[PDB]
Amino acid sequence: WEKASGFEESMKWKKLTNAQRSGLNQIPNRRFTLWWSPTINRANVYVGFQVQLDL
Amino acid sequence: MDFQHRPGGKTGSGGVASSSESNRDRRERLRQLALETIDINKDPYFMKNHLGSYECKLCLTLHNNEGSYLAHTQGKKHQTNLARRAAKEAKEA
Amino acid sequence: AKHHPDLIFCRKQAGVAIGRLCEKCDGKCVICDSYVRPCTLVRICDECNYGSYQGRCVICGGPGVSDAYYCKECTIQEKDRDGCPKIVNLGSSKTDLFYE
Amino acid sequence: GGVWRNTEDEILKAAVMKYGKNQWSRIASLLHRKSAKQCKARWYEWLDPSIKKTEWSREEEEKLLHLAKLMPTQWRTIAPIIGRTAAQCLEHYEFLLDKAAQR
RNA sequence: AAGGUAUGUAUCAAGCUUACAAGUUAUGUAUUUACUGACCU
RNA sequence: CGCUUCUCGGCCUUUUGGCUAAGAUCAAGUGUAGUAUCUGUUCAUCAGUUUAAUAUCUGA
Ligand SMILES: [Mg+2]
Ligand SMILES: [Zn+2]
Ligand SMILES: [Zn+2]
Ligand SMILES: [Zn+2]
Repeated sequence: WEKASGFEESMKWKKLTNAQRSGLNQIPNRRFTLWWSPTINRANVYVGFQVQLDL
Repeated sequence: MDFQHRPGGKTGSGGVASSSESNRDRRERLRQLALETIDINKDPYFMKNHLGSYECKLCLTLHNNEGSYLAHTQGKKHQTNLARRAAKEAKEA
Repeated sequence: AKHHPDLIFCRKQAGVAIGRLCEKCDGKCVICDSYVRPCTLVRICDECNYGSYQGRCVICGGPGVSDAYYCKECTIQEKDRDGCPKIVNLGSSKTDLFYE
Repeated sequence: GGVWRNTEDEILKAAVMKYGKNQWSRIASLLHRKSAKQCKARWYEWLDPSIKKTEWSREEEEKLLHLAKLMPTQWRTIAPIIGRTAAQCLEHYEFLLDKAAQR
Protein backbone atom coordinates (compact mmCIF):
# COMPACT_ATOMS: atom_id res chain seq x y z
CA TRP A 1 0.00 0.00 0.00
CA GLU A 2 0.82 3.67 0.46
CA LYS A 3 4.17 4.44 2.02
CA ALA A 4 4.84 7.86 0.54
CA SER A 5 5.38 10.73 2.90
CA GLY A 6 2.28 11.15 5.02
CA PHE A 7 4.72 12.17 7.74
CA GLU A 8 6.38 14.59 5.27
CA GLU A 9 8.97 15.86 7.73
CA SER A 10 9.09 19.55 6.87
CA MET A 11 6.79 19.18 3.95
CA LYS A 12 8.23 21.84 1.76
CA TRP A 13 7.38 24.36 4.35
CA LYS A 14 4.69 26.26 2.51
CA LYS A 15 2.11 28.82 3.50
CA LEU A 16 -1.21 26.90 3.82
CA THR A 17 -4.10 29.41 3.77
CA ASN A 18 -6.82 28.05 6.01
CA ALA A 19 -8.74 25.19 4.46
CA GLN A 20 -5.55 23.56 3.30
CA ARG A 21 -4.28 23.73 6.85
CA SER A 22 -7.13 22.35 8.94
CA GLY A 23 -9.46 20.69 6.44
CA LEU A 24 -9.75 16.97 5.90
CA ASN A 25 -7.54 15.22 3.38
CA GLN A 26 -9.94 13.94 0.72
CA ILE A 27 -7.53 11.71 -1.16
CA PRO A 28 -7.20 8.61 1.11
CA ASN A 29 -10.91 8.96 1.73
CA ARG A 30 -11.57 8.62 -1.99
CA ARG A 31 -8.94 6.00 -2.77
CA PHE A 32 -10.62 3.75 -0.21
CA THR A 33 -13.90 4.42 -2.00
CA LEU A 34 -12.29 3.64 -5.35
CA TRP A 35 -10.85 0.46 -3.94
CA TRP A 36 -14.16 -1.19 -3.00
CA SER A 37 -15.98 0.18 -6.05
CA PRO A 38 -17.45 -3.19 -7.10
CA THR A 39 -19.25 -3.69 -3.79
CA ILE A 40 -20.11 -0.08 -3.06
CA ASN A 41 -21.33 0.22 -6.58
CA ARG A 42 -23.03 -3.11 -7.18
CA ALA A 43 -25.73 -3.13 -9.78
CA ASN A 44 -28.48 -5.04 -8.00
CA VAL A 45 -29.37 -3.76 -4.52
CA TYR A 46 -32.00 -1.37 -5.64
CA VAL A 47 -32.33 -1.95 -9.34
CA GLY A 48 -34.12 1.25 -10.26
CA PHE A 49 -32.31 4.42 -11.19
CA GLN A 50 -28.70 4.50 -12.36
CA VAL A 51 -26.81 7.44 -13.84
CA GLN A 52 -23.98 7.01 -16.28
CA LEU A 53 -21.17 9.51 -16.32
CA ASP A 54 -20.59 11.47 -19.46
CA LEU A 55 -17.84 10.32 -21.85
CA MET B 1 -18.29 16.01 5.44
CA ASP B 2 -19.32 18.80 7.71
CA PHE B 3 -20.06 21.33 5.06
CA GLN B 4 -21.04 23.64 7.89
CA HIS B 5 -18.19 23.11 10.30
CA ARG B 6 -15.20 22.81 8.03
CA PRO B 7 -12.65 25.66 8.10
CA GLY B 8 -13.97 27.80 5.32
CA GLY B 9 -12.36 29.46 2.38
CA LYS B 10 -13.61 31.32 -0.66
CA THR B 11 -13.29 30.41 -4.30
CA GLY B 12 -10.86 32.26 -6.53
CA SER B 13 -8.79 33.15 -3.51
CA GLY B 14 -5.25 33.22 -4.89
CA GLY B 15 -3.90 32.14 -1.52
CA VAL B 16 -1.59 33.54 1.11
CA ALA B 17 1.54 35.17 -0.26
CA SER B 18 5.13 34.09 0.15
CA SER B 19 7.66 35.55 2.55
CA SER B 20 9.02 38.22 0.19
CA GLU B 21 5.70 39.87 -0.62
CA SER B 22 4.56 39.51 3.00
CA ASN B 23 7.53 41.25 4.54
CA ARG B 24 7.61 43.86 1.78
CA ASP B 25 4.04 44.62 2.82
CA ARG B 26 5.29 44.65 6.40
CA ARG B 27 7.87 47.29 5.52
CA GLU B 28 5.31 49.44 3.68
CA ARG B 29 2.88 49.01 6.59
CA LEU B 30 5.55 49.99 9.08
CA ARG B 31 6.42 53.01 6.95
CA GLN B 32 2.79 54.14 7.12
CA LEU B 33 2.82 53.52 10.87
CA ALA B 34 5.89 55.64 11.52
CA LEU B 35 4.69 58.37 9.17
CA GLU B 36 1.41 58.69 11.02
CA THR B 37 3.13 58.61 14.43
CA ILE B 38 5.47 61.45 13.50
CA ASP B 39 2.47 63.22 11.98
CA ILE B 40 0.71 62.93 15.35
CA ASN B 41 3.90 64.04 17.10
CA LYS B 42 4.01 66.87 14.49
CA ASP B 43 7.78 66.48 14.14
CA PRO B 44 9.19 69.15 11.80
CA TYR B 45 12.63 67.56 11.33
CA PHE B 46 11.74 64.17 9.87
CA MET B 47 12.66 64.10 6.20
CA LYS B 48 12.42 61.24 3.75
CA ASN B 49 14.93 61.53 0.94
CA HIS B 50 15.04 60.54 -2.73
CA LEU B 51 15.55 56.85 -1.99
CA GLY B 52 13.36 55.88 0.96
CA SER B 53 15.50 56.56 4.00
CA TYR B 54 14.98 58.87 6.91
CA GLU B 55 16.87 61.94 8.08
CA CYS B 56 16.96 64.01 11.22
CA LYS B 57 17.19 67.37 9.49
CA LEU B 58 18.54 69.45 12.35
CA CYS B 59 20.69 66.45 13.24
CA LEU B 60 21.66 65.84 9.57
CA THR B 61 21.71 62.13 10.34
CA LEU B 62 20.67 59.24 8.09
CA HIS B 63 18.50 56.30 9.10
CA ASN B 64 17.79 53.07 7.25
CA ASN B 65 14.37 52.20 8.62
CA GLU B 66 11.65 53.61 10.83
CA GLY B 67 12.83 52.52 14.25
CA SER B 68 16.25 53.91 13.43
CA TYR B 69 14.66 57.33 13.22
CA LEU B 70 12.23 57.17 16.08
CA ALA B 71 14.87 55.81 18.38
CA HIS B 72 16.94 58.84 17.39
CA THR B 73 14.91 61.16 19.54
CA GLN B 74 16.96 60.83 22.74
CA GLY B 75 20.72 61.10 22.15
CA LYS B 76 22.81 64.08 20.98
CA LYS B 77 20.59 66.91 22.24
CA HIS B 78 20.72 69.41 19.47
CA GLN B 79 17.00 69.14 20.25
CA THR B 80 17.76 71.54 23.12
CA ASN B 81 20.90 73.07 21.60
CA LEU B 82 18.42 75.03 19.58
CA ALA B 83 18.25 77.13 22.76
CA ARG B 84 21.30 78.89 21.27
CA ARG B 85 19.37 79.42 18.04
CA ALA B 86 16.42 80.55 20.15
CA ALA B 87 18.73 83.05 21.87
CA LYS B 88 19.66 84.28 18.42
CA GLU B 89 15.91 84.22 17.68
CA ALA B 90 15.27 86.36 20.77
CA LYS B 91 17.96 87.92 22.96
CA GLU B 92 15.99 87.15 26.16
CA ALA B 93 14.03 84.27 27.68
CA ALA C 1 37.36 34.95 -9.59
CA LYS C 2 36.06 38.45 -9.07
CA HIS C 3 33.64 37.39 -6.34
CA HIS C 4 36.12 35.73 -4.00
CA PRO C 5 38.92 38.31 -3.76
CA ASP C 6 41.43 36.00 -2.10
CA LEU C 7 41.66 33.52 -4.98
CA ILE C 8 44.99 33.77 -6.77
CA PHE C 9 45.70 32.83 -10.38
CA CYS C 10 48.60 30.68 -11.57
CA ARG C 11 49.89 33.22 -14.13
CA LYS C 12 52.70 31.15 -15.63
CA GLN C 13 53.33 30.79 -19.37
CA ALA C 14 50.36 29.45 -21.29
CA GLY C 15 51.17 26.25 -23.14
CA VAL C 16 49.13 24.32 -25.68
CA ALA C 17 46.80 22.57 -23.25
CA ILE C 18 43.22 23.78 -23.68
CA GLY C 19 41.39 24.71 -20.49
CA ARG C 20 38.26 22.91 -19.32
CA LEU C 21 35.30 23.90 -17.16
CA CYS C 22 33.19 21.72 -14.90
CA GLU C 23 29.52 20.97 -15.41
CA LYS C 24 28.60 23.39 -12.63
CA CYS C 25 30.49 26.26 -14.28
CA ASP C 26 29.84 25.82 -17.98
CA GLY C 27 29.54 29.13 -19.79
CA LYS C 28 31.38 31.13 -17.13
CA CYS C 29 34.17 33.32 -18.34
CA VAL C 30 37.34 32.88 -16.38
CA ILE C 31 38.38 36.47 -15.65
CA CYS C 32 35.30 38.72 -15.99
CA ASP C 33 33.24 35.67 -14.97
CA SER C 34 30.11 36.05 -17.07
CA TYR C 35 28.13 34.06 -19.56
CA VAL C 36 27.87 35.96 -22.81
CA ARG C 37 30.11 36.45 -25.82
CA PRO C 38 32.82 33.78 -25.53
CA CYS C 39 35.58 34.56 -27.95
CA THR C 40 38.93 32.99 -27.06
CA LEU C 41 40.00 29.55 -25.82
CA VAL C 42 41.96 29.07 -22.62
CA ARG C 43 45.52 27.78 -22.75
CA ILE C 44 46.89 26.53 -19.45
CA CYS C 45 50.45 25.83 -18.40
CA ASP C 46 51.99 22.40 -18.23
CA GLU C 47 52.34 22.34 -14.45
CA CYS C 48 48.63 23.04 -14.06
CA ASN C 49 47.93 20.31 -16.59
CA TYR C 50 49.97 17.31 -15.50
CA GLY C 51 48.81 13.75 -15.01
CA SER C 52 46.02 13.71 -12.45
CA TYR C 53 45.10 17.31 -13.33
CA GLN C 54 44.15 16.73 -16.96
CA GLY C 55 40.72 17.76 -18.19
CA ARG C 56 40.03 19.23 -14.75
CA CYS C 57 37.99 22.40 -14.22
CA VAL C 58 39.86 25.68 -14.30
CA ILE C 59 37.89 27.23 -11.47
CA CYS C 60 36.30 24.46 -9.41
CA GLY C 61 38.87 21.74 -9.94
CA GLY C 62 35.98 19.42 -10.64
CA PRO C 63 35.89 17.12 -13.65
CA GLY C 64 35.74 19.20 -16.79
CA VAL C 65 33.10 18.86 -19.48
CA SER C 66 33.36 21.72 -21.97
CA ASP C 67 36.15 23.99 -23.15
CA ALA C 68 36.86 27.22 -21.35
CA TYR C 69 36.69 30.67 -22.86
CA TYR C 70 37.32 34.34 -22.25
CA CYS C 71 34.70 37.02 -22.93
CA LYS C 72 34.95 39.48 -25.72
CA GLU C 73 35.46 42.00 -22.94
CA CYS C 74 38.38 40.02 -21.62
CA THR C 75 39.70 39.51 -25.13
CA ILE C 76 39.73 43.12 -26.27
CA GLN C 77 41.26 44.17 -22.97
CA GLU C 78 43.89 41.48 -23.66
CA LYS C 79 43.31 39.79 -20.35
CA ASP C 80 43.97 36.55 -22.19
CA ARG C 81 47.53 37.46 -23.04
CA ASP C 82 48.72 37.30 -19.44
CA GLY C 83 49.48 33.98 -17.73
CA CYS C 84 47.40 30.82 -17.48
CA PRO C 85 44.19 31.48 -15.60
CA LYS C 86 44.19 28.33 -13.49
CA ILE C 87 42.92 29.25 -10.04
CA VAL C 88 45.39 27.62 -7.70
CA ASN C 89 44.39 28.00 -4.07
CA LEU C 90 41.13 26.93 -2.47
CA GLY C 91 40.55 29.46 0.27
CA SER C 92 37.82 30.33 2.79
CA SER C 93 34.92 29.06 0.65
CA LYS C 94 33.99 25.43 -0.08
CA THR C 95 36.28 24.60 2.87
CA ASP C 96 34.36 25.89 5.89
CA LEU C 97 31.20 24.88 4.03
CA PHE C 98 32.70 21.40 3.92
CA TYR C 99 33.24 21.70 7.66
CA GLU C 100 29.62 22.84 7.82
CA GLY D 1 15.73 34.21 22.47
CA GLY D 2 13.82 37.44 23.03
CA VAL D 3 16.56 40.05 22.98
CA TRP D 4 14.33 43.14 22.45
CA ARG D 5 16.58 45.86 21.15
CA ASN D 6 15.55 49.49 20.85
CA THR D 7 14.39 49.56 17.24
CA GLU D 8 11.61 47.14 18.13
CA ASP D 9 10.82 48.72 21.51
CA GLU D 10 10.03 52.03 19.87
CA ILE D 11 7.97 50.36 17.16
CA LEU D 12 6.08 48.54 19.91
CA LYS D 13 5.42 51.88 21.61
CA ALA D 14 4.06 53.21 18.33
CA ALA D 15 1.94 50.10 17.77
CA VAL D 16 0.34 50.16 21.23
CA MET D 17 -0.29 53.86 20.65
CA LYS D 18 -2.15 52.97 17.46
CA TYR D 19 -3.94 49.66 17.97
CA GLY D 20 -4.74 49.17 21.61
CA LYS D 21 -4.44 46.93 24.62
CA ASN D 22 -6.11 43.54 24.02
CA GLN D 23 -5.01 43.33 20.42
CA TRP D 24 -1.59 41.80 20.10
CA SER D 25 -1.61 39.58 17.05
CA ARG D 26 -2.29 42.68 14.96
CA ILE D 27 0.83 44.34 16.36
CA ALA D 28 2.94 41.22 16.30
CA SER D 29 2.10 41.32 12.58
CA LEU D 30 4.82 43.92 12.00
CA LEU D 31 7.87 42.84 13.99
CA HIS D 32 9.40 39.98 11.90
CA ARG D 33 10.68 38.01 14.91
CA LYS D 34 8.16 38.40 17.69
CA SER D 35 4.89 36.68 18.47
CA ALA D 36 2.00 38.26 20.32
CA LYS D 37 2.96 36.50 23.56
CA GLN D 38 6.34 38.24 23.57
CA CYS D 39 4.68 41.56 22.76
CA LYS D 40 2.38 41.25 25.78
CA ALA D 41 5.34 40.14 27.86
CA ARG D 42 7.46 43.17 27.10
CA TRP D 43 4.78 45.85 27.04
CA TYR D 44 3.64 44.82 30.49
CA GLU D 45 7.12 43.90 31.70
CA TRP D 46 9.22 46.84 30.48
CA LEU D 47 7.44 49.39 28.26
CA ASP D 48 4.29 50.14 30.23
CA PRO D 49 4.00 53.89 30.87
CA SER D 50 2.81 53.23 34.42
CA ILE D 51 6.06 51.43 35.26
CA LYS D 52 8.09 53.58 37.65
CA LYS D 53 11.26 51.94 36.40
CA THR D 54 13.69 53.95 38.62
CA GLU D 55 13.56 55.82 41.96
CA TRP D 56 13.86 53.25 44.72
CA SER D 57 12.09 54.83 47.65
CA ARG D 58 12.50 54.21 51.37
CA GLU D 59 8.87 53.46 52.17
CA GLU D 60 8.57 50.66 49.63
CA GLU D 61 11.80 49.01 50.79
CA GLU D 62 10.76 48.86 54.43
CA LYS D 63 7.47 47.63 53.02
CA LEU D 64 8.88 44.76 50.96
CA LEU D 65 11.51 43.51 53.38
CA HIS D 66 8.67 42.48 55.67
CA LEU D 67 6.33 41.80 52.80
CA ALA D 68 8.70 39.26 51.24
CA LYS D 69 8.90 37.69 54.68
CA LEU D 70 5.15 37.15 54.86
CA MET D 71 5.09 35.15 51.64
CA PRO D 72 8.70 34.26 51.05
CA THR D 73 8.81 33.44 47.34
CA GLN D 74 5.98 34.76 45.19
CA TRP D 75 7.20 37.99 43.67
CA ARG D 76 4.11 38.13 41.47
CA THR D 77 1.74 38.21 44.42
CA ILE D 78 3.66 40.97 46.20
CA ALA D 79 4.45 42.87 43.02
CA PRO D 80 1.07 44.70 42.84
CA ILE D 81 1.17 45.30 46.59
CA ILE D 82 4.53 47.04 46.38
CA GLY D 83 3.47 48.60 43.12
CA ARG D 84 7.05 48.64 41.87
CA THR D 85 5.17 45.87 40.10
CA ALA D 86 7.62 44.78 37.42
CA ALA D 87 7.96 41.61 39.60
CA GLN D 88 11.72 41.49 38.96
CA CYS D 89 12.41 45.07 39.96
CA LEU D 90 11.19 43.67 43.27
CA GLU D 91 13.62 40.81 42.94
CA HIS D 92 16.37 43.28 42.07
CA TYR D 93 15.54 45.24 45.23
CA GLU D 94 15.47 42.13 47.38
CA PHE D 95 18.75 40.67 46.19
CA LEU D 96 20.49 44.07 46.26
CA LEU D 97 19.28 44.71 49.79
CA ASP D 98 20.37 41.28 50.91
CA LYS D 99 23.77 42.00 49.45
CA ALA D 100 23.89 45.33 51.29
CA ALA D 101 22.70 43.66 54.49
CA GLN D 102 25.55 41.16 54.11
CA ARG D 103 28.62 42.81 52.43
C1' A E 1 -32.05 18.96 -1.22
C1' A E 2 -29.03 23.20 0.43
C1' G E 3 -24.23 23.78 2.36
C1' G E 4 -18.49 25.51 -3.63
C1' U E 5 -16.78 26.28 -7.76
C1' A E 6 -18.71 33.56 -6.86
C1' U E 7 -22.17 38.60 -8.28
C1' G E 8 -22.38 43.09 -10.32
C1' U E 9 -22.77 46.08 -14.45
C1' A E 10 -23.17 48.01 -20.08
C1' U E 11 -25.37 46.23 -25.41
C1' C E 12 -28.20 41.95 -28.53
C1' A E 13 -33.40 37.93 -29.74
C1' A E 14 -37.60 34.35 -27.84
C1' G E 15 -40.09 33.44 -23.73
C1' C E 16 -44.19 35.59 -21.73
C1' U E 17 -48.13 39.96 -22.17
C1' U E 18 -52.78 43.00 -24.38
C1' A E 19 -54.60 41.87 -29.04
C1' C E 20 -57.07 46.77 -26.61
C1' A E 21 -58.54 53.14 -26.11
C1' A E 22 -58.35 55.98 -31.26
C1' G E 23 -61.21 61.55 -36.79
C1' U E 24 29.92 71.79 14.95
C1' U E 25 33.01 68.63 11.50
C1' A E 26 35.88 63.86 14.56
C1' U E 27 37.73 59.43 17.21
C1' G E 28 37.94 54.85 19.64
C1' U E 29 34.48 51.15 20.40
C1' A E 30 30.02 48.10 22.57
C1' U E 31 26.22 47.80 18.85
C1' U E 32 21.98 46.92 15.86
C1' U E 33 19.77 48.03 11.13
C1' A E 34 20.46 48.35 5.96
C1' C E 35 23.61 47.25 1.57
C1' U E 36 27.21 44.88 -1.88
C1' G E 37 29.77 40.52 -4.90
C1' A E 38 24.73 36.32 -10.97
C1' C E 39 29.55 34.50 -3.57
C1' C E 40 27.94 29.43 -1.92
C1' U E 41 25.64 22.64 -1.48
C1' C F 1 -22.36 100.97 27.25
C1' G F 2 -23.28 96.19 30.07
C1' C F 3 -26.14 91.35 30.96
C1' U F 4 -29.11 86.53 29.67
C1' U F 5 -31.53 83.51 25.69
C1' C F 6 -32.16 82.37 20.36
C1' U F 7 -30.54 81.57 15.08
C1' C F 8 -26.71 81.63 10.83
C1' G F 9 -21.29 80.83 9.85
C1' G F 10 -15.58 80.58 10.79
C1' C F 11 -14.67 74.59 13.46
C1' C F 12 -10.60 70.76 17.06
C1' U F 13 -12.83 61.96 18.00
C1' U F 14 -16.59 60.82 13.90
C1' U F 15 -13.33 53.56 11.08
C1' U F 16 -17.26 50.34 7.21
C1' G F 17 -22.13 50.50 11.90
C1' G F 18 -24.61 45.31 15.56
C1' C F 19 -23.81 40.31 17.94
C1' U F 20 -21.18 35.39 18.81
C1' A F 21 -16.49 30.97 21.12
C1' A F 22 -11.00 38.27 22.09
C1' G F 23 -16.04 34.90 16.02
C1' A F 24 -11.91 31.50 14.61
C1' U F 25 -7.20 30.37 13.52
C1' C F 26 -1.70 31.77 11.59
C1' A F 27 3.39 34.11 11.42
C1' A F 28 10.57 28.82 10.31
C1' G F 29 16.65 30.49 7.94
C1' U F 30 21.49 29.28 6.52
C1' G F 31 26.90 29.84 5.58
C1' U F 32 31.04 33.36 3.18
C1' A F 33 33.77 37.89 1.85
C1' G F 34 33.10 42.94 2.36
C1' U F 35 30.94 48.05 3.21
C1' A F 36 27.49 51.99 4.78
C1' U F 37 24.61 53.93 9.02
C1' C F 38 22.24 54.77 13.81
C1' U F 39 22.44 53.99 19.16
C1' G F 40 25.83 53.55 23.27
C1' U F 41 30.71 56.31 24.04
C1' U F 42 34.51 59.45 25.46
C1' C F 43 37.91 63.15 24.13
C1' A F 44 49.99 71.04 29.91
C1' U F 45 55.09 73.45 26.84
C1' C F 46 59.01 71.34 24.61
C1' A F 47 62.12 67.76 21.77
C1' G F 48 62.32 63.97 18.09
C1' U F 49 58.27 59.70 16.06
C1' U F 50 54.68 60.22 12.24
C1' U F 51 51.50 62.71 8.67
C1' A F 52 50.11 66.24 2.54
C1' A F 53 49.37 69.20 6.82
C1' U F 54 47.12 67.48 11.47
C1' A F 55 46.55 64.08 15.75
C1' U F 56 50.82 58.47 20.25
C1' C F 57 55.33 58.30 22.65
C1' U F 58 59.10 60.84 25.68
C1' G F 59 60.52 65.81 28.22
C1' A F 60 59.66 70.07 33.06
MG1 LIG G 1 -17.84 30.27 2.81
ZN1 LIG H 1 35.25 37.92 -19.12
ZN1 LIG I 1 49.08 27.03 -14.29
ZN1 LIG J 1 33.85 25.24 -12.11
